[PDB]
Amino acid sequence: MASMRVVKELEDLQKKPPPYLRNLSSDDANVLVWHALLLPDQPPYHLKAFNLRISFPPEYPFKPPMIKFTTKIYHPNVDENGQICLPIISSENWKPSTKTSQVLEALNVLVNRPNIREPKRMDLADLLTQNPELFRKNAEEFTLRFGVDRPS
Amino acid sequence: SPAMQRIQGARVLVSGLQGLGAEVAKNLVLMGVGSLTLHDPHPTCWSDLAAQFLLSEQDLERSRAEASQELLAQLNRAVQVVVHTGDITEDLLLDFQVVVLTAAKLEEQLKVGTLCHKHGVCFLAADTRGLVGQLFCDFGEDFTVQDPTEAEPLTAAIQHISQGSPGILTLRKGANTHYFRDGDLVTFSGIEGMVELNDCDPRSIHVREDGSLEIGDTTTFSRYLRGGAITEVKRPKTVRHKSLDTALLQPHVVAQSSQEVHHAHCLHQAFCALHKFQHLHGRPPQPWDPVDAETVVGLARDLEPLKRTEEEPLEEPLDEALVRTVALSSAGVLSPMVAMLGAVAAQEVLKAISRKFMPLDQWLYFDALDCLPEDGELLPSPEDCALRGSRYDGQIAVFGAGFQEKLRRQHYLLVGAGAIGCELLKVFALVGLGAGNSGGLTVVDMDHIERSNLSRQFLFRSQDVGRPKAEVAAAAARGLNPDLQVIPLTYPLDPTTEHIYGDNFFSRVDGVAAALDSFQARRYVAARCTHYLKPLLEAGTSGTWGSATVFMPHVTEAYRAPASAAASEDAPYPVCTVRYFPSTAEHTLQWARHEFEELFRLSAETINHHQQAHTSLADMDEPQTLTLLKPVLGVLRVRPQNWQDCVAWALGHWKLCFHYGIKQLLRHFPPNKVLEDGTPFWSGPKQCPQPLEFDTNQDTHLLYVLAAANLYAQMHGLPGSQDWTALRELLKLLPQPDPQQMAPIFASNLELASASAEFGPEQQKELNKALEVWSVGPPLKPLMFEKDDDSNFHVDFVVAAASLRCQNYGIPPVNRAQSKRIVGQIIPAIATTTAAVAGLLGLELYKVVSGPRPRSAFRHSYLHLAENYLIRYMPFAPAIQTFHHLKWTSWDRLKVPAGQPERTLESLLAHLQEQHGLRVRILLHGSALLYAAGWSPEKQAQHLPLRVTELVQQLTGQAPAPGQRVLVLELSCEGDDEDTAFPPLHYEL
Amino acid sequence: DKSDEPLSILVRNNKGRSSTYEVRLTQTVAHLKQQVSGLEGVQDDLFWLTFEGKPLEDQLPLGEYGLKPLSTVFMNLRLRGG
Ligand SMILES: *OP(=O)(O)OC[C@H]1O[C@@H](n2cnc3c(N)ncnc32)[C@H](O)[C@@H]1O
Repeated sequence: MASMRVVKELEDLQKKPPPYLRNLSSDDANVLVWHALLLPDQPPYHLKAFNLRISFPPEYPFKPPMIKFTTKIYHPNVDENGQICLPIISSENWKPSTKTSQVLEALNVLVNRPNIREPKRMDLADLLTQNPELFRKNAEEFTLRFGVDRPS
Repeated sequence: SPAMQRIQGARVLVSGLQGLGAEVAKNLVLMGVGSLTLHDPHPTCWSDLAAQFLLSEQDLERSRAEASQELLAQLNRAVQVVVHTGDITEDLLLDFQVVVLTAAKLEEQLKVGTLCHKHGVCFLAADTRGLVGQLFCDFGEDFTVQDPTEAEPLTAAIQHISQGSPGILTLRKGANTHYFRDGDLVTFSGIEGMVELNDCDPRSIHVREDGSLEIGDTTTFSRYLRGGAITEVKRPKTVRHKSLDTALLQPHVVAQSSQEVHHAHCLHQAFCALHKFQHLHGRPPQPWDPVDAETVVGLARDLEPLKRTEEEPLEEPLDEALVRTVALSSAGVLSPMVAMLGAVAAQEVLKAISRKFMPLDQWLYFDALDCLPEDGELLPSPEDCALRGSRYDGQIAVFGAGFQEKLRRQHYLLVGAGAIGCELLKVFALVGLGAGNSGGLTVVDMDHIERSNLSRQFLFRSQDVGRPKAEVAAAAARGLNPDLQVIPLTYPLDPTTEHIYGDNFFSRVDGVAAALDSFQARRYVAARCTHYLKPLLEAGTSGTWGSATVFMPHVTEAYRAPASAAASEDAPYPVCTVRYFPSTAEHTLQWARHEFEELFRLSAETINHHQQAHTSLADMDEPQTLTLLKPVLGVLRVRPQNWQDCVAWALGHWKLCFHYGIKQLLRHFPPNKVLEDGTPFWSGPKQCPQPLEFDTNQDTHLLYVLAAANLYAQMHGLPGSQDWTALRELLKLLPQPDPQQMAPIFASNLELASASAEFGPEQQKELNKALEVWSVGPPLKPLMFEKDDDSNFHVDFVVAAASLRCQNYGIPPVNRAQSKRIVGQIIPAIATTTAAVAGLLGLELYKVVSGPRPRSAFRHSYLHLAENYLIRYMPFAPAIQTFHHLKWTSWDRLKVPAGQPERTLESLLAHLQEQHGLRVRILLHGSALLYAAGWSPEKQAQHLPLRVTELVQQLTGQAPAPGQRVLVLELSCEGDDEDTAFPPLHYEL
Repeated sequence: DKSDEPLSILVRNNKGRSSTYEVRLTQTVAHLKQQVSGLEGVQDDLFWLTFEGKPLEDQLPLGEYGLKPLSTVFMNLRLRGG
């Protein structure tokens, strides 16, 4: 069953979480949804932290989970609602044998090094190509206005 | 379509119209044979009502063909069904293309087969005696099949070809290179450039290393311009079938192994012995008569062995036990065997008529003798099998009156009243499953009959559209058997209805038969059957394929569903790559479906109610959605309501979606400016988009334009004339309606860079007032998708859109076979494979009802009728897992009582540890976790003194409803593997 | 026996065509399943393959079914229609 494997992965991950994950908790009423705090390790994103939410479909691992940021961000690679078109969770590249730890590592290296894979919003790509500094200002303002402080 | 044109006008003869002949005739009528001619002089008796569904008790002592024709003509009113009253004649065969002799005598079989062989008329000799069924085919000395295999022609995308004498070309990456084999016949049905090679004569192809396809001389042709599509052409194969009298002495049997070939040769010898016994003594052997069986086996003994394959040495002496067993039960005719053999025979008739698929290599011998009582149990007796006027006289002769009563005292559950469901219901009605007060039958289905369903359904009529499918199926079953007590239900069998189908309901049934259209539903029903320990009969068809399996608890392996396919049945799509660069027909069809869903279905409710009080362009992606949706027709100061087939409006959708949008994409992302990772490394990776201009010589563009106009008129509720008429001349006469309106129809009205609010403050006010004006209009209902109403013009529009966008993005065009996979215009199951799987399920029912049987008695089945593939193999033993002291299978469960006071979670853990010797680390109830060994000590010590029912009430918030006599929850234990699964915990509340 | 030299066998696709494979008798059936899955583009759980009319178990080795060089193996895909 998907629920048992999700629980086992969550327990194994919490027994030794990566440094970029804090207060990773799940609701015992619905264990197929998680809340976690991501710590980017590359400036200027490393200034604050983001709470990300990942939802597991009932047919896990035969269907990639969806990851949505609770806090709004201004990124070309992140959807407006918070969804991420991650290469690993793509249906054309998804593999049930993979583990959520690998997905978390991929997301961490993606947020520590933003990459222009697909312009989810064309205006975002146009503004990033024409004036990256305004995009940097918008991203830092979004982090400062919606993000949470970095704990220890 | 051309294949069924031959079937539409063909004429076929069916003789010996018994149960088997009735099945062949029904299948032929369902498939649409143009003219079906029946022939049966004998009157109906009791001994053939057990297998023929067209004859009731009121048809006794009446001619079988005359009685059957009344219902046969009613099955499909477009099929002309006539009855030949007299005797067969040589000049009558001239007007028939195929003849079928079902259960005819050997001498008549030889005579008619020789007469048809002389005149070149396909001949079939299907015959069912007992639990074994013989089939014979003879399509003539020179028969040519135009489709040797059941497969659409291969299609590949060539990326570059060479104008050289060897003619070595290149093609895009794909499995077609491993599919295209040397010596194949291919045709270049479509190519940009090479006008000589476009639609050229068929030519061979040769393959070498690195996929080097060698075509031949092409130097004199024009220079290479662009890539195209290469199509495979199958080479017709000639087949030589010997005459019946000659083939009887040299039986060429279709089988899958040498042992099966020997078994089928023994069955052929037994059939010949039965025929000779009938000729010599004038009567078939009596039901389970010992002396008749001894006479038959002795006749087979003096039947010299070299009568089969004289050139082949005798592999082994004939098994006397097999011939005796066939002779004993040969006196009766069974509904499952009749269904299976008639299905195969009708498929062979379709092969002969339409020349499609490889014909059967003369002989076939279906065996089902495992349905008899075990070798250590008691055998049926002539006293038990004596005729007594029951409609199941033949089945009783095969099995006995006690087995018939056992079938009567049975309650079963049928899930899904589809084609397989209808055929299963017919088999149950004929067999007598629950045909009494002590038994019954249940039918479960959710859908309602539609126009596209009943066209090939057996139990449905033209007036049944809109009625519940289960109710109509139950009425038809009661008509087939008055003694049957069928209770239709409209509640589906899914997780959202466990209370309706709880333990109370499933305690009534003795078994479940599943005929479902999805893997998810099959998995759920198998899970329910495992939970309640009820035998499951599962079947499925696709094209000419067919599977039929039985799952007996603690005997056979549980139903291992293909979880990948279950997930892929209904899954979200990462349209990011699809929106950026499509690569498959699935990508473009999903794009079209999503575009329809958002623009027409979702937009109606979102833009009217949601936007009035919730989020808007300030935090949504509407800045581009509005620009995509508004200028499709124009500004017009109001949404128009005029006639929609004008030139300007019809061409606008094609220009914006495929011409102007692609032009804007190309200007924004040129093929040399594709920023894959920041600055181009290989710009335009493996593909290059190309805008297309509306050329009047291309029929597909004009077809798409007219289909879009018709679709818009249909959805807007406005009349539309037949623009395919002389109005096409006006359309072609003026291909440029307004050349000067280029600027307004490209992007907004004056914007090229947007910048920092260059449009002005009044622009947003104008947009808001335009949106408010556009809000008032027709009440566009978010109506449900029309799955069977192909006349709405949606299907043509979406197919044209996909086939044009794929070609625009460099993808080869999608064929009709690939598009038929989608739910829209999904291909109905062929009647032959449906009847075959239903007969196999009935054969397995004969053993499930028979009580305790070993695994070596049950037999899963898989069939492919196009290539004459059929296998009956015993299923695997249950997967025995082990963990320390514990050892279990897939059917095992951990039942633990709660006690008079509900044992607390700590008490439950202690009980598990003391009883089964294992300590649980993780324990959860479905989706909510209850206990975890890794939890903090204070939280664990808080949870331990709580009773399990109290804990689940606290967490889930739902008290145990009535009927929840047991509670199911998952548990894991320390030292276990990540992949292994422990038995579910049944907590007896 | 060590049967070090691999042998060539034919696996029949559902759509008429067939392809050749080079396998060992010590090689597991699941390895052949994943090979034909990669070549045919269909997940190995969606289908199963059979030899001489009887199915092949994933855990069992190829040698137990008595495969011979240039043998034919048909892949049976599980069916949904009903
Ligand atoms: O398409 P089809 O004729 O092959 O399907 C047979 C019937 O099965 C119904 N169906 C599908 N799924 C279920 C469940 N889970 N329970 C009951 N009936 C079900 C379809 O309505 C179809 O008619």
